[PDB]
Amino acid sequence: NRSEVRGGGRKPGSIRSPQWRGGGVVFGPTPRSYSYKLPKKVRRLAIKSVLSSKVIDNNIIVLEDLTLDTAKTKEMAAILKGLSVEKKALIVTADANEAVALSARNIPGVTVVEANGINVLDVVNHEKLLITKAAVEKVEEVL
Amino acid sequence: PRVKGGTVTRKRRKKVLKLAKGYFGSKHTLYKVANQQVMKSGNYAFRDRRQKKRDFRKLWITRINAAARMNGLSYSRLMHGLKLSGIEVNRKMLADLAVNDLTAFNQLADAAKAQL
Amino acid sequence: PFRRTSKMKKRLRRTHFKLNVPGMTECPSCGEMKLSHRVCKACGSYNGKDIN
Amino acid sequence: LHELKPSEGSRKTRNRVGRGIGSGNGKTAGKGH
Amino acid sequence: QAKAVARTVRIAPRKARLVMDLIRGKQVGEAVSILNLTPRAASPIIEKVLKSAIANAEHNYEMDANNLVISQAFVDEGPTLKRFSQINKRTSHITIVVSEK
Amino acid sequence: YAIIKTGGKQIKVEEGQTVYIEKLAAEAGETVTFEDVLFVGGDNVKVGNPTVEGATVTAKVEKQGRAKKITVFRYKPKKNVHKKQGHRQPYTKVTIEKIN
Amino acid sequence: TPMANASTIERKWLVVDAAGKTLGRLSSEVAAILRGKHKPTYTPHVDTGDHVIIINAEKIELTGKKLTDKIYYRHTQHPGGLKSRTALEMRTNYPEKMLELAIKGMLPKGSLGRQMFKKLNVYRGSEHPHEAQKPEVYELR
RNA sequence: GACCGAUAGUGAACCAGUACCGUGAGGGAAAGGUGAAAAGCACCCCGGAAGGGGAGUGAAAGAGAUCCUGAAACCGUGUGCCUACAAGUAGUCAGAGCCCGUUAACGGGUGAUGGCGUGCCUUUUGUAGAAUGAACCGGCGAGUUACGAUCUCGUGCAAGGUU
RNA sequence: UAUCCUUGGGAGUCAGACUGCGAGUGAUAAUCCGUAGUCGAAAGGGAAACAGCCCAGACCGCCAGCUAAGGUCCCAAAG
RNA sequence: AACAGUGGUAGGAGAGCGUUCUAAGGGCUGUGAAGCCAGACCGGAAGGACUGGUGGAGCGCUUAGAAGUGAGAAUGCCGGU
Repeated sequence: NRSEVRGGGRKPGSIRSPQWRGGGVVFGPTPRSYSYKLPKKVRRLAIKSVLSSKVIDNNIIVLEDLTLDTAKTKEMAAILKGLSVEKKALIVTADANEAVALSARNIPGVTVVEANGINVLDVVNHEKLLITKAAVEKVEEVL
Repeated sequence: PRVKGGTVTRKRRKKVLKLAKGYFGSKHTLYKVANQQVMKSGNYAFRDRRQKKRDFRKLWITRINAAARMNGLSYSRLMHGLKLSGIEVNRKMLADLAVNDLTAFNQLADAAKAQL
Repeated sequence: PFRRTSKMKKRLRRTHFKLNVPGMTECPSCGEMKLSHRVCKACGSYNGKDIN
Repeated sequence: LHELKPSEGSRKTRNRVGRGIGSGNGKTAGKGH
Repeated sequence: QAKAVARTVRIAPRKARLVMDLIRGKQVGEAVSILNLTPRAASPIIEKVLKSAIANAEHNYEMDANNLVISQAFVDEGPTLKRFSQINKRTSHITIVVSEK
Repeated sequence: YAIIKTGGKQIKVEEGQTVYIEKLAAEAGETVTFEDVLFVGGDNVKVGNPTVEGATVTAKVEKQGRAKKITVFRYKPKKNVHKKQGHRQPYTKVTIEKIN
Repeated sequence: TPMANASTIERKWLVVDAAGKTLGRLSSEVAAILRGKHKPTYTPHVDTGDHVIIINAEKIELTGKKLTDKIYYRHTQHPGGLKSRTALEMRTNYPEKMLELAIKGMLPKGSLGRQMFKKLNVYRGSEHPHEAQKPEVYELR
């Protein structure tokens, strides 16, 4: 600022002014934070809608139980080959399947999501969604 | 963020110091006095697209007035009879571009005294 | 002064500032160029007799 | 998400002062003389 | 063609342009003999440069040291040193380009 | 050689010479023929009674486009007045054959 | 697009006698010939005029009581030293000057205003030594 | 890190609270960049040396020690066109002559000569002013941040809305 | 002939200048009651030059056409 | 499609172009990128694009949210002349 600059008080008006090169900036951005909020009614009526874009273009793909045995990332590349999904994707599983979460984190395109932690963003970016059917019954209960 | 902006000032000051290309003295290098004689040289060039519309008139009249003194008529006497008898709406330019050809002018000059 | 001078009134004040070629002749001894009416620096002789 | 076009008449460019002579309010920034 | 730059020999580059006005169109032997006949303070500096300008050509291009003539003789301002009101000490680039006729 | 006054100031046109007429429609590539011949000349058929009867000039429409970009600047002596505008003026080139 | 001449101008040579005409009445018709107003081709920056020779300048006359009234002033660069003269002495001691002074006022001012004045030739008596150009007589229209 | 990138960010990216200034309390700077590598110029030539020209190194010496890129003011040297009878906010329309060939276009550069033409910004009832301000170039340099009021717009729900 | 009410948002100015017409006045001389116009915020033509006078209102081109005030020997367009 | 209209400071309203940045995509660059210098092109303005030289590591484009602002004037400040 002009005041928190290690500057002089005497006339050389002052050696650390707005026009002076040795001084700081007049205005300038200060320690602030912008955190607004929608209503609760407008926070659960959109997660359906981005889901609703996906039922249109068959971007939803539903699987049963997300069958895994270990943490082999070679299996998931065969699974992405099996479901023929190419770019970024989603995985939603209701019970935090640890073989799923420990796998696929290194595969660059994909991500796994515990079913309560869905949000309006990752449905838009990852643009297709491998869902276990066991998680589908949960998501109507919260919304 | 912070925006320095150095690549946007010189390209805004070349295009003024290019339109001054050919002035006297310092007025094609210093930006501070090349901006005045661009803002004035667009101002004369509007004011003097109206005089060359009106100072080619004093050319064509002065040549017609000399080409009419071959037949005794002045300019006012000639144009007065050029609208009475003849129904032509000939320009004072195109009744002057034919001054070179005496035969042509003469023919049109004969009708002036026909209704005078 | 009252107002600075341009590049035109500056370069016109330097026509009567340049210097001229001094008088150079051909020594009769064994020189190439030397100021007239004087003793050469390299032979060091005058008229027709070296006085050095 | 590629072309997230906002609703028409929902946003408006913030008014500036002293950033143009023809834009308006630049000399005295619309604060009088 | 022969080139001899004297880089940052200490002379003010307006007192050195007053000596390069008679050696830009003269014959090469007829200029070196006129440099020693001048009382100019900064005359010896140019003499050395010229003498080195010939000897660059007649050794490395071998071009008949009584046929040459002086094409370009410019003097450029060089980096200055400022002392203490402030006194500048100017410098000079002197170059001479000699070619055949 | 005819003086034609079609859509603007009358112009002197001899045989075999291109001119520049204002933007009539003219369907560039086709022909056109004016109808307002004044003073077809040579044998001196005067312009008695508003344009010689029966006299036409056939022309071939050749090229349409614009002129050199005249950029009009304008400003007052004070009160922060500034105005700036470019202006390409349209034009039509026609060659000339067979004065009737 | 109109014709504008370019240094291809055949000057004639015209004799004008000032036998009983007036100063400003005869100088008002001469300075249109000098400027080239009477030619059918005429361009205001090319000087398409033509030479005139004036014979018997001392025969001129000016009306009214002007032969005692009109006083010619020629104030030099010296402040407080402005000379003055009349018009009776001017048309008698050297009547050349009176015509070429009053012509000079009616001509324009500038470069062509002093270029055109070089075409004027005013001699005394009634004889011009310019017969190698064969001028003809032109009366005042 | 929707932070800065050497006039910024701390005063300080570098032998900085240093150098300097002051008796003293105290004040308080300036200054980054060869190259992938040091391969940093064996030798020859002029010169007292500096500095050059060759030769070598290297992808580059136009990279040679304040060394990447290197703008502008300022200073130059060549070269096409004008200029030694001419009174001009220097320009602008008309305009030969002369020299040129383009992002091909009613081309480009100079312009003898004619017409018109009281700089710029701020301020005042009002400017040409001697009313104020600028030597020039370059950089930096002045209206929006959560907290409260009020209205417009957009949106959700709506006699129920909201944490 | 197309303007003016309401309500609400947002302001600016608060020493204007000069030239005329209806009552005076002042020295029936240069304030002032009224009212108009222009400039302020308005270029172009005319009055030699001219912020307030005369005519007139600039979207931008064109080497198109007639007029306003004012003008017609020459400078400078036209008897 | 015919009319009507377009001087303008204070001031009010509306429509736009640019400058850095982090990501959803899409795509050039060592056969030469930014930056720099040229140019006789394009758009109603702010401003864009293409060839040519110089440079030796990066940039950019319709699409959305933010902008430590886009300078000719401070008897501005630092540097250079």
